[PDB]
Amino acid sequence: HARSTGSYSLVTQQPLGGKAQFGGQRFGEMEVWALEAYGAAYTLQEMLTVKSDDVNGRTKMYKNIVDGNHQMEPGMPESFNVLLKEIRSLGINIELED
Amino acid sequence: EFDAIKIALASPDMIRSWSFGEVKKPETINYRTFKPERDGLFCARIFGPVKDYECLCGKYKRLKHRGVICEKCGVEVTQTKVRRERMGHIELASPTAHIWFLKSLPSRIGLLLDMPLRDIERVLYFESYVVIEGGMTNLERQQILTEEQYLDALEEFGDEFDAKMGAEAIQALLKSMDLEQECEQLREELNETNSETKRKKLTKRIKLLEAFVQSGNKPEWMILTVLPVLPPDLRPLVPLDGGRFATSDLNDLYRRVINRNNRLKRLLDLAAPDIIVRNEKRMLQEAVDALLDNGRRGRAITGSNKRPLKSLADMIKGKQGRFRQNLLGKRVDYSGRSVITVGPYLRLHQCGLPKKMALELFKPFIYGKLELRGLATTIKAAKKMVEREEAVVWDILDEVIREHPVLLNRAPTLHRLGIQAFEPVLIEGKAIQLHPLVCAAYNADFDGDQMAVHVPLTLEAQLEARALMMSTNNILSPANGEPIIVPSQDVVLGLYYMTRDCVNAKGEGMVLTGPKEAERLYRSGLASLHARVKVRITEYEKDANGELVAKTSLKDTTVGRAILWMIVPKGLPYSIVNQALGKKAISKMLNTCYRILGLKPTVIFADQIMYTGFAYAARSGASVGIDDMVIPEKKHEIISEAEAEVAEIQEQFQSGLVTAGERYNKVIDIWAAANDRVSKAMMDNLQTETVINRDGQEEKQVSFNSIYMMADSGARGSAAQIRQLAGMRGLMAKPDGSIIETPITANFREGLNVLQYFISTHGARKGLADTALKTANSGYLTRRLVDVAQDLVVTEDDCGTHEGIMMTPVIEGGDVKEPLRDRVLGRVTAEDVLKPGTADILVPRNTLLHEQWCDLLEENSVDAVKVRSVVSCDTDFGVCAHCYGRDLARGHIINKGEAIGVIAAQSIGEPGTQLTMRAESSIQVKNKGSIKLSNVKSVVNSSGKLVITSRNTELKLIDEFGRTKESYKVPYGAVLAKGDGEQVAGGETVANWDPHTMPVITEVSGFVRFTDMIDGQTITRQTDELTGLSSLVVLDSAERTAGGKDLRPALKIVDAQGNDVLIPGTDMPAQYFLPGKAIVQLEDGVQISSGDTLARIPQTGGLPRVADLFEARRPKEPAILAEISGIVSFGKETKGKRRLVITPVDGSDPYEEMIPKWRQLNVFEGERVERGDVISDGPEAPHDILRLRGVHAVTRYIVNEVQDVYRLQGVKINDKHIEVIVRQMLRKATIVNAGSSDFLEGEQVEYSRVKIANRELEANGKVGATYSRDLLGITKASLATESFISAASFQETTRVLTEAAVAGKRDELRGLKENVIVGRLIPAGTGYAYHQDRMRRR
Amino acid sequence: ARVTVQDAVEKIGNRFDLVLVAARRARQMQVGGKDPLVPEENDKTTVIALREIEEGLINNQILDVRERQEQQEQEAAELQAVT
DNA sequence: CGTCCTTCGGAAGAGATTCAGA
DNA sequence: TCTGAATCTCTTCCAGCACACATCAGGACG
RNA sequence: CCUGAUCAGGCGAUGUGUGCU
Ligand SMILES: [Mg+2]
Ligand SMILES: [Zn+2]
Ligand SMILES: [Zn+2]
Repeated sequence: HARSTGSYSLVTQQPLGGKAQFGGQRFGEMEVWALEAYGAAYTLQEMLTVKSDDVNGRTKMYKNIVDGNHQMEPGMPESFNVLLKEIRSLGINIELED
Repeated sequence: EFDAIKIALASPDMIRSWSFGEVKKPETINYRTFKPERDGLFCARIFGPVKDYECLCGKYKRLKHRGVICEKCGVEVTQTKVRRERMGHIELASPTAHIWFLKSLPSRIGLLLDMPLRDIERVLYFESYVVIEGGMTNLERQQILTEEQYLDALEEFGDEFDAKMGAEAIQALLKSMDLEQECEQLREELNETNSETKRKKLTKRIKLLEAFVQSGNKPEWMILTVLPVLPPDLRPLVPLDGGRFATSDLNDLYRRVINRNNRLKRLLDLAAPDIIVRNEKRMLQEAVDALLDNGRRGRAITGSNKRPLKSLADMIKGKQGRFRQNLLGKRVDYSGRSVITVGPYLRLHQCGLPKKMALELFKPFIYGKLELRGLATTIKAAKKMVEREEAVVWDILDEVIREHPVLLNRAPTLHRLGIQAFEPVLIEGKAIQLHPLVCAAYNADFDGDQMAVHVPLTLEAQLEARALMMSTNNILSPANGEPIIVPSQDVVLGLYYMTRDCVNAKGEGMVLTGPKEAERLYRSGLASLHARVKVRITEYEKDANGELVAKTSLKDTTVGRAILWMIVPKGLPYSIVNQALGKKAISKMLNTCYRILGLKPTVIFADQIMYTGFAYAARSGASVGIDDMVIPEKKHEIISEAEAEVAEIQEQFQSGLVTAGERYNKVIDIWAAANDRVSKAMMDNLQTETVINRDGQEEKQVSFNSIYMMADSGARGSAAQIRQLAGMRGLMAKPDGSIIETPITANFREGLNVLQYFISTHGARKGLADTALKTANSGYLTRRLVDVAQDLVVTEDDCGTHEGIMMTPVIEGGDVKEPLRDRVLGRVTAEDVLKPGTADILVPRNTLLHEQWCDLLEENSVDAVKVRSVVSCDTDFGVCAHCYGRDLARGHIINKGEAIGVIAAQSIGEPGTQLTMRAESSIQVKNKGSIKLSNVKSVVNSSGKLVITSRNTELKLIDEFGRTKESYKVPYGAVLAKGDGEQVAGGETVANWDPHTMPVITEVSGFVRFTDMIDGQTITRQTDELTGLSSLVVLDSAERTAGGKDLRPALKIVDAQGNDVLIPGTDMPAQYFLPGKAIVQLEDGVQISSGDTLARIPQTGGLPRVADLFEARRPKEPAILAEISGIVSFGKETKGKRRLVITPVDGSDPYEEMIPKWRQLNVFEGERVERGDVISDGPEAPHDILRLRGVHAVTRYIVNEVQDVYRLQGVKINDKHIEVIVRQMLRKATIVNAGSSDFLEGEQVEYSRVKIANRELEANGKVGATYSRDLLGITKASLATESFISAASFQETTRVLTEAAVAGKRDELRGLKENVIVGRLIPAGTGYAYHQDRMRRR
Repeated sequence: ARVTVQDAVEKIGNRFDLVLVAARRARQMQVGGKDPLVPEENDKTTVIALREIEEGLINNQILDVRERQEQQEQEAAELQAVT
């Protein structure tokens, strides 16, 4: 099984799971630890920021690859915004200070 | 863009500021046209337009109409992403308690109002009343009432009086409370009490109040009035294949809440009666408590079947929330997965990869190369070209491969060698080929393992994958300085076949001009592969200052050794291949190549080793056949003799001569002896089997048996497995843990009958169940360790301090288990090591101890180095460089920026898959040496030996050199045949004692008088049958009569003239106190001896042991210690438990401790103990070690015990990782004396914050503060962090977020998890350079 | 071909500054800043960057000096646009 | 149809329950 | 009369991936 | 983002079981 860029999920903008659904692999928590064990930082940043979420960042990434400029932009994961709306939907104010 | 996250409570003004519109109706959709309701849950006039820039009623479909709301239906024309952002509110008609602030345990309302949680449940759930502002009445402020109690209170108090029900009463209480008067009166009642539980309750309440007034919150914000709803794209309504819509549970939850709210609005509109609106408000309270956290109630509400609904807290918590599911581990594009296979022709910096996966992974790269060269005009043309597959795309794909690394991954990624980089090589097929030397590092065989591949898109990721993660850079493990490119099985069988020698083959003794015509001989066939021959070889010794000296000579070797010599590079000598070359020898061959020549010859030499190993293992043809396992012909006779001996033992037992256990142990001993005899017979029969002529007469040599070479080379198996294939297979176990007396006399070459196979099946299913549960315990332990670590990056260069631990080589009492060279390798000293001769600075105090300095210490025989451990480092928020040491995966010192908590916890928890899950007579010294006593107070007896009046005498064996090589522990009152520094002989008994009796030995002599001994109250005359005993017996503690209750015996030693002999040094006589179960041996009117017994006083390892160390459980029967020095005595007469009084010499004595009954004391009255002494026996507790001895003592205890576990199972772990996990364990501390500081007294704070608190006060002219360190478990020192995102991504999220909400706890960044969550750079090396730039920016 | 980067690690002795300096250099070469100072083997810009580091003529100070000398020329051609 | 009517686990943490000496 | 030390009661979590299959508010009044 | 012709349509959450590592 292999996935370049296919359909995305709906409640949190991530790739799907499986083969019959055209989905990608799961970069799990132990693999995040194994890249933190090296000093790899840009690899983990794009592995859970641009290749996986951050819809503006990944459209800019696809245009930059097909134009020939290997350059990413950080942005922010959309599922973290989902987490803010879920905690904020309780009686728990959460913000982002400046 | 932003620093620290803030969290607080939600004001009703804040919720109305968030919300855009009110939600009133429960209906969602219209189901004919699926446009939603007017307002409902899903909406248009509250949450946004459905599609991209289109109105609802069909008016505006263009950006030119952007911005204005509709005049018909009111739809602010904006992107549908806005329905992911806007929110709504529900105006409740009656206030409602918030369930996270009601049943969190501890209840925040329950210890703010100082009220029982049962009574607050009775107030909130509409069955009771409670007084609010009673006045000058017969009632209190916190009195709870019922219906008849309220009726009576009204009929006595029809005047001003108030008592209500529900959330209104709680909100009135929280509104009518002034926090200032509460803080003042609680400080008053702290100062005006002495009770400890009161001080605990009052300090929790005063911390809540003084952290609540510091925040800007209000206690009536804990009761909801305006409740928010979630945005509709986060609770979506999915179209199932059918008629209806499948929905999430939240739509049902909000629908029930809105229906109940509308019915309550109707009942308050139409002026309903009181019981009906009580039932209505109770149902609304239970609905909101079902929505915010379901399951904390009784029967949790269900949707359609036997499953509870999933609420908002369930969409955060657990294995499948948003922390452990969607934010730590994400699913990733540009990736793939398949099954692996071998392909040995690769070089170990590249891997195979299928053409189909390559073309599916590199679609945008192929697009960008096709519409750059001009072979396609646009993206549609490029997509049709790479779908039609013209011939040019394989050329373009071979151009985009060429230098682009990919990341291979295996699914259980334990340690950091599980993700590696490779250059791709294209394969027709569907299976990932994988180089064979890397599979031992993956711990992946080829019985169907699947691996995943990831692609680095950007340019920095390709450079990280080449510089850090490439397969030719990870050739040293970070757990220990050992190679990880160990040649595994076919290659070592091939090399062991290639370098051996038989005593005669083709081409014997002829002389050869070099290795080249040796290969030209063997390829033609004139000379056999292993036949000894004088050759001329030429070796390069690099003895000059980097310049290669060529020497050449004639060696006497085989042919296979010469053909192997055509591969070894220049620098290595020839004596490394003149041996037999098993597995150990080829591993140290690669190690010496890496030590001498560097990196590139070692990589290319590993590739040439694997190639020549596979080639000559193919040329050998080492098969295996049923005739290659030689059964001995002594096996039958040894079994017949063992059966004759068990028959003789059974004929002893069948007439009344021996017992059962005696026969059982006799049988198991003689079967173990017969087992070892059969094992030695078969091993001799294999190893000296082949006898062949050489010039006539026969000659023995080592054998060319197939299974013998496969066991001797070390490819597969050990001696025990070939023992089970040729000799008898021992004595198999049983589920009781016992061992069956009838062994398995057969072996696998012969048959087995039914019962022997069944007995084998017992142990087989035992081992399988052990591994199957061992995997889950290993994973959970690795998770807890890496989440208590990783706040910790090497972030300085030198602390510039002098503290540190004292390293010594370890001795248990057997042979020396780990010498000094493995422990004091690669770690910077603290003190400059004194030369033992005279006062020379042997090493300077800031030198990294590499192997040459370790050998110099081995020369000059130093036994203890004060080295700079991590646990005494003095770095704020991190660990400096010269307290950590060497990197162990590279050569140099640690770099400023490399994360060490993660590699530490991975190297500790990775061997957890290899850890199992389910006397006291004398001292027999081993070698000749010299005797050193340690902490003894002894006296010479009349017999000439030495007897011991101390309790912790250590007996160290000095050798002839000056070092200790054996050590033991002699208990109280033994016999020493030696003295201070006398000479021993090999095998001599030097110390001997009694396992049963605690001796009551003496120091002086003369007449003996009894005092306070009563035949009837204290002692009695116990006489055994036919005078088996005739002596006075002291009765025990509680069983004596109350008239003799307070009386205690004393045996007083007086002179020959009756006058009192005093203790030499004091003026108190030498009387001995008799405890319970004492038997008077030497009687009244007896001159006695020195060292004289006056009475007779008789009496789980594995992975849970590592868990119990790192969690710091106290054991189930702890060993008590003495918290303060001084003499020891007894008080209370054991009303359940017996008091113990300890009194110092020159200080105060406010100490007492009540020992259980039920714990035997290893202390008399006269043992004036020091703090750090045991009083009873048992396992020793880590909290006791920390609060009595010191931090260095507790870290030595933890490193020695967990190294005993991991070293008994045969695994090497360097001590840095265990010490840094200890540092993260003992981080928090408590305050004792505040002084001029800013902390309350009985308070807990982290050690770094209090350390830089009184570092500005100490350089100035004020007084500091005093800290007492406090050791926590790893699942407590992770839930107690200066951050809540770590403590919420760990275990339970509810109590962490409720404490953060009531405190207003502002979370700064700069951990590792707090940046992985928020999606920015880690402060490990690359991003650590970036964060240095950002910190000098601000 | 640059299977091992050990010479580059010797010439920038941190193992972590090498990635940043090589990334800055390869972003200069790909987007279109310069041409390489070593004759290529039809390789990629990553391998060319680490190859130049192994030659020993690029690190952070040389990159900053050459960027300042290129930035002064943009201000040395702007002075002619004023006159 | 339109609308609506409702019984098998190990331990730490925190809140009740005896207790004995004053 | 009253307070510390032992005793009784609610909470949770348990490795990592793949596949297949059933189920999604129904019943009845208007 | 994908699949078909300046356009049209696709996008789940639970359990339960099996099997690999
Ligand atoms: Mg396997
Ligand atoms: Zn309109
Ligand atoms: Zn330090």
